[PDB]
Amino acid sequence: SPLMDFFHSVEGRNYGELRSLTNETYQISENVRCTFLSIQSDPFAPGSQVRLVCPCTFSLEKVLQTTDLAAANPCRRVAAEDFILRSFHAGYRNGIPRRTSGAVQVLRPSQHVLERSTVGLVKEIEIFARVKLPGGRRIDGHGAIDIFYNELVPLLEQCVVGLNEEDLHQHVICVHDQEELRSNLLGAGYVAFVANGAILPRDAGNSDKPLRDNAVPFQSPKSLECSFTLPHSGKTITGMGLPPGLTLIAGGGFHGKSTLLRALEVGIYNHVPDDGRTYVVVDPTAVKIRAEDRRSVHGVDISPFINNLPFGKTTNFFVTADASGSTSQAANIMEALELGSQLLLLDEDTCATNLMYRDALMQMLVPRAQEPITPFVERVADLSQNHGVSSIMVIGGSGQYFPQARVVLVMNAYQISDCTKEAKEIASNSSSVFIPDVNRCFDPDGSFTTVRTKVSGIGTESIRFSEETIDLSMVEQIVEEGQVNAIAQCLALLYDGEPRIVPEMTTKGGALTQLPSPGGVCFNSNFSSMIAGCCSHQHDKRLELRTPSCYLPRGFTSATRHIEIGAALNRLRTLRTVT
Amino acid sequence: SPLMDFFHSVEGRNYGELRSLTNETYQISENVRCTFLSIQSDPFAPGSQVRLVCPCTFSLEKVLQTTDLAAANPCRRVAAEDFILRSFHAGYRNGIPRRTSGAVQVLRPSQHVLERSTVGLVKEIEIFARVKLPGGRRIDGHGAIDIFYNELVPLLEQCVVGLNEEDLHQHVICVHDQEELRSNLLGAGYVAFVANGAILPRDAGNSDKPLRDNAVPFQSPKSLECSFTLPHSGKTITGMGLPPGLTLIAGGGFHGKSTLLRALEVGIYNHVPDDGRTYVVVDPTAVKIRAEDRRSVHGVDISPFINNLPFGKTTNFFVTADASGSTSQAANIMEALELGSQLLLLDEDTCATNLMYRDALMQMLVPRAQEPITPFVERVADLSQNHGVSSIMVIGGSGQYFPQARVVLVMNAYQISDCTKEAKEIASNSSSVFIPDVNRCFDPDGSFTTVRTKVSGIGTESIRFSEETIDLSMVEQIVEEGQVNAIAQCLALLYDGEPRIVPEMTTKGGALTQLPSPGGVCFNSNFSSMIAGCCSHQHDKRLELRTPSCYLPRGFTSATRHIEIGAALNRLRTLRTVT
Ligand SMILES: Nc1ncnc2c1ncn2[C@@H]1O[C@H](COP(=O)(O)OP(=O)(O)O)[C@@H](O)[C@H]1O
Ligand SMILES: Nc1ncnc2c1ncn2[C@@H]1O[C@H](COP(=O)(O)OP(=O)(O)O)[C@@H](O)[C@H]1O
Ligand SMILES: [Hg+2]
Ligand SMILES: [Hg+2]
Ligand SMILES: [Hg+2]
Ligand SMILES: [Hg+2]
Ligand SMILES: [Hg+2]
Ligand SMILES: [Hg+2]
Ligand SMILES: [Hg+2]
Ligand SMILES: [Hg+2]
Ligand SMILES: [Hg+2]
Ligand SMILES: [Hg+2]
Ligand SMILES: [Hg+2]
Ligand SMILES: [Hg+2]
Ligand SMILES: [Hg+2]
Ligand SMILES: [Hg+2]
Ligand SMILES: [Hg+2]
Ligand SMILES: [Hg+2]
Ligand SMILES: [Mg+2]
Ligand SMILES: [Mg+2]
Repeated sequence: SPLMDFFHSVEGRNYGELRSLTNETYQISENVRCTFLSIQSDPFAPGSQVRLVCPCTFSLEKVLQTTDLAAANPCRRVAAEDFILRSFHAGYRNGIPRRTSGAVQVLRPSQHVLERSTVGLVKEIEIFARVKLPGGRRIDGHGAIDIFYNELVPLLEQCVVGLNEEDLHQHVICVHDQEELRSNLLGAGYVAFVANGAILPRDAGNSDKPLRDNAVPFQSPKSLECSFTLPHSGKTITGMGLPPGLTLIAGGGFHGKSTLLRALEVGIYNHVPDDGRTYVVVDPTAVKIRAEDRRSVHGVDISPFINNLPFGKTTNFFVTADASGSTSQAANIMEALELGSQLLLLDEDTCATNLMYRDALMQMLVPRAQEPITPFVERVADLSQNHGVSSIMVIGGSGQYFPQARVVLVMNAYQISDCTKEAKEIASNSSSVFIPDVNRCFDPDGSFTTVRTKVSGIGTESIRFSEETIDLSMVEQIVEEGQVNAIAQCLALLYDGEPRIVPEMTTKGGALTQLPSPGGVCFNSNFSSMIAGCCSHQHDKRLELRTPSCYLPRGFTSATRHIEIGAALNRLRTLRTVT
Repeated sequence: SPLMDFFHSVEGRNYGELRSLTNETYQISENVRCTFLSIQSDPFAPGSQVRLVCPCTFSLEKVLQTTDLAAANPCRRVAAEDFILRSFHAGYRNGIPRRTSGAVQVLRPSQHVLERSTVGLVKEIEIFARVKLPGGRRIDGHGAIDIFYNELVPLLEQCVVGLNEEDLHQHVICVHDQEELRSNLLGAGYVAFVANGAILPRDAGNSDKPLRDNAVPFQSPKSLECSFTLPHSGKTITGMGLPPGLTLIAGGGFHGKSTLLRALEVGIYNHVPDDGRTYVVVDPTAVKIRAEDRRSVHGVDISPFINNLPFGKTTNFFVTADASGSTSQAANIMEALELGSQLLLLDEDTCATNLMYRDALMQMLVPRAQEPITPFVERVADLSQNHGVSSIMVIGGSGQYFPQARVVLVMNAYQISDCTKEAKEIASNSSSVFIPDVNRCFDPDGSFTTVRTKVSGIGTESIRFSEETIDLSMVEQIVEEGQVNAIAQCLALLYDGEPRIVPEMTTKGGALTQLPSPGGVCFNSNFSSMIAGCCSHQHDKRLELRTPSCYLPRGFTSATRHIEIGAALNRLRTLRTVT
């Protein structure tokens, strides 16, 4: 009642009158209370931060297993929080609100189940939102009363207090078994697993939802079939297990190779049970590797792939403002290695192919003396045998990886086939360099000298760091705005505590054995250890970092790997590195 | 005086009081008058549209050649307007304004000289801007008086009335000789020309300015050297002329191949005289061709490259919501052909390489029966001999195009070399399908049925069409926001006059012999003829189209080819096509 009474008594008064709200709590329903955290300056501006809280109506026993929240599996807690968020949003599609304003901004999840600051299960369910308070320049009492009483209150009462305890419990189970399966891949002796009956294709070019119509379910070649009995559902699933080493994915155009590789890329994530890619997992450290022309690089050793540059330019400590296709990809590989990646994913179409192979005709035209590039084909075995680093590759034009392949697959009309033997036969009927101990200090002094601040995430595509744009359009395993919001935050903290935080983070990271994953479960350099500290700390700090440089509201952050954090900083154009 | 007096007498009064401005003209200086066109609703909103006018202080005789503006060469008029705009902006860097607010928004040009609605030479110089009128919710009289009196007035008086008549005249000459050279390429028997002494490289990965330091000037191989005496400067320049047919650009990594191809891509444009790429020209219809995964296609015949798709899917009238690498590239090629392109530019790194070639080992694994893709290598000669369509290609991995090549170039440390003979030798020491008469009606009925409007350009990267995002991030010859603003406008007009405009445009386009180029100088289907009408009309209408669906201010539009207009519509996901 009170809040409505309030919005009544201010119905016409001046907008600044709203400031009285700040920090206050209002029962707008029996089950729904509403704290204001912040109040907007004008109606035009970014809305007031709000926190809404309602209670567990489901049983911590059935759903979380443990009696009290602290003792619960963080993976189930995260999956639950991901369910509640989805329910909330679905509530709009089912027209639950008596009135729909569009003044509410709550983070929208992806197909993936991530830890986010948006929905919290506390010791009691809290949701963080921005509400654009209605108001010509005086308060709209009734505009606002609708938002809270006839949009939010019912929404929460219904799709949240009123959530389906059974639906939730099955959501948590599916998410948990996915995590089980991925975190058992290594032990079981695999590098990837594609579950039979999976629906790999998406519904459109700009969709991440499964194909509705005529999707051809994935079926494992009989020779690669694996089984895993999931602990929580108790169900036993079969699929294709890929062993350590080099896997080739071959086949004609439009036969699904890239569609399969994509599912693999995002196999470091758990999905919504009906995503179609559930139980399609890969090594948690898997990195999509691609050419990235024109990107900048600082202090990366790519001499395993590139030597003898024009004018004797160092590849041992490579530094450009304008990468080519081959040196950007080699830089990506070497940065992936430093950040901990044990599995490389490649797709011929986005590869700098001159990096990949060179036929004999070409070597005649352009002899190795004229050619800085050492092909990947001559290094892939080095990486795998000496360093435990596997590769999966979609290939078209060339078959000269057949010899190195441990698995060669052929795709015909979306069907997978094991053609390893035939591959090897064709190979006969025809015709360490890496060092785990990388040398790199991030140089905060050099990197930050031009900073005039503001650090903000821009969609999924970039970070605005002062007068600098960090381009993430080709860091392709970034999946949610919240992740970018996450990256933009250590950056701001990395900068705001400029002197003490870098040595702190770098020391922190050297110590660690386990890094937190995006689903919440918990080769070296100064740089990577720092990065490993960048977000060990951010995860302890529960994903949000209040610093003078950060202007992000509460509840718009999503977990990301340390690999992606390092990904962003590697691509900062002011970046300076040292020894 | 008056306007200041005005902004004084309203200094504290309510913001709505500003509406009195609208449509009024104010002499804020002897040489500078200022019409308001529009006034913002609130201070927060997008600013008031303003038009400022000052006079020719330079001589139409020396600069434009003709006595009166109407009779002047549109290319010189456009170049002049491009100079004045640049001068205006430079005025900020040289701190000309006594006060710099940041409330002024004028379109910023690129390195390229384009026709724009921003600066107009009329029969008298007019500039179109948005000014964010300062104002808590009441007018800022002094905030505003600064903007006009101490920022704009001096700016225009100084870098515009006070422009360097000699600098301008040399700008116009350079631009005109560039246009002369490109529009004489065909006649002279070439397809591209790279002027000796050109500075191809850019200064950074995210810059379009020439490299400052240690740039290695382009030098033509002696065997390809051409000369052209420019009519207006009277200067004679030399460089590399590329003949019709297939040119290969080969060479090691980091040797400048992509840097050269890029200069070629944008060689359909005129640049600022000190750009470094001036007199680096190609066929005006040149199109960069690349893979574009996941894009949508409707009604394109790609059967020259793709046949036998899974489940008997038509390639004769190809239609997906999710293109693969090979079918999107083939679709790009076929769309380019339909839109009139006589010159194809390709770069191995962004190619779907399985489209490009397949080695023998691969054909053993995956026989043609399993392979929908017919390689480009088997079609390039068809295109060139039968249809006059040339190709220039950066290639790395494979040398199987050597046989078809008419010119093979090798790049070593940024030096170009003619290795055609040696290429051919290696080729020996080893080992029509297109139909000009394309069948396609745009179907306005099918395409527009989901439109709930608003059409707006988003940077250089996309168009927002109702609840649809047209993705242009890989239409790579788009160079200015204004071009996107241009495309977004026929779309809105195409839609707003839904019934009568499509048959009108399509008829208009069938009639035409000459299409206007971005610098202002003036294979078939229903679709392309429509497109050729889309912007014959937009150019007559002087680039701006007032329709209920368009909310773009005056003076933020830039010319684009019809090819790019068609480029955008081909990529609309609701697009429906017919016969
Ligand atoms: N298993 C599948 N079932 C149904 N459709 C699929 C399947 N895999 C891919 N597709 C669809 O067919 C198209 C071709 O797939 P893609 O993997 O891109 O081919 P390529 O082998 O060239 O990578 C895609 O646009 C996708 O939407
Ligand atoms: N003529 C030149 N003079 C000086 N630097 C150049 C020149 N051409 C290219 N570069 C620089 O060297 C790098 C390699 O050029 P690029 O064309 O990308 O190599 P690639 O042959 O692999 O395409 C680019 O980042 C560019 O900035
Ligand atoms: Hg709640
Ligand atoms: Hg877990
Ligand atoms: Hg499941
Ligand atoms: Hg398995
Ligand atoms: Hg590859
Ligand atoms: Hg086989
Ligand atoms: Hg983290
Ligand atoms: Hg923050
Ligand atoms: Hg002027
Ligand atoms: Hg001209
Ligand atoms: Hg010039
Ligand atoms: Hg020439
Ligand atoms: Hg190519
Ligand atoms: Hg040569
Ligand atoms: Hg046009
Ligand atoms: Hg308009
Ligand atoms: Mg492929
Ligand atoms: Mg290249």
